[PDB]
Amino acid sequence: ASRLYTLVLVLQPQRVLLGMKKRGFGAGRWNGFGGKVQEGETIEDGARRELQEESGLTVDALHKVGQIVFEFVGEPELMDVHVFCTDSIQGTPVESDEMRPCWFQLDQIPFKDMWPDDSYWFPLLLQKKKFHGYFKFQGQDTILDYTLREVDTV
Ligand SMILES: CCNC(=O)c1cc2c(-c3cccc(Cl)c3)ccnc2[nH]1
Repeated sequence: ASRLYTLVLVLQPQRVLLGMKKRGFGAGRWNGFGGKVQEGETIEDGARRELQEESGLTVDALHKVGQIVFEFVGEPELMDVHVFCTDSIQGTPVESDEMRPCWFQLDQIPFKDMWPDDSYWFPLLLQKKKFHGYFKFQGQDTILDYTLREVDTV
């Protein structure tokens, strides 16, 4: 039993756009743009919607780069996160109710203020490798189990 989510990373040649999450789950960490896929939209549609809702930005194209499954101990629903990349943004990022956007240099990624699983998979994305990951968390700080591999098809 799993719930569909999207995550979009805006990755340009020498920088990445992250947003400080201002409220809800994982508030106080720098995240990519995403959320729950709704009834009546495709996964990709949901990714675009979340990006626009959270940052103002629209894009030409999204590229599938990964899938991560998250289990949180004591929560019934697994999270099935479809991860996308883009380097064809249209607009300037702006702050929303949910996210405060900021550009980071690729050697200045704020890992200490990110989800701890990010240290494992985010480098694969920077290296342009497609991946499947699974992370079992106890609360929001502790990884109990994980798997991570590269794949040919996301
Ligand atoms: C490189 C930036 N990484 C992330 O943006 C990132 C997000 C998450 C989430 C998460 C929680 C709620 C909704 C969604 Cl879509 C994801 C859970 C664990 N690790 C994460 N990492």
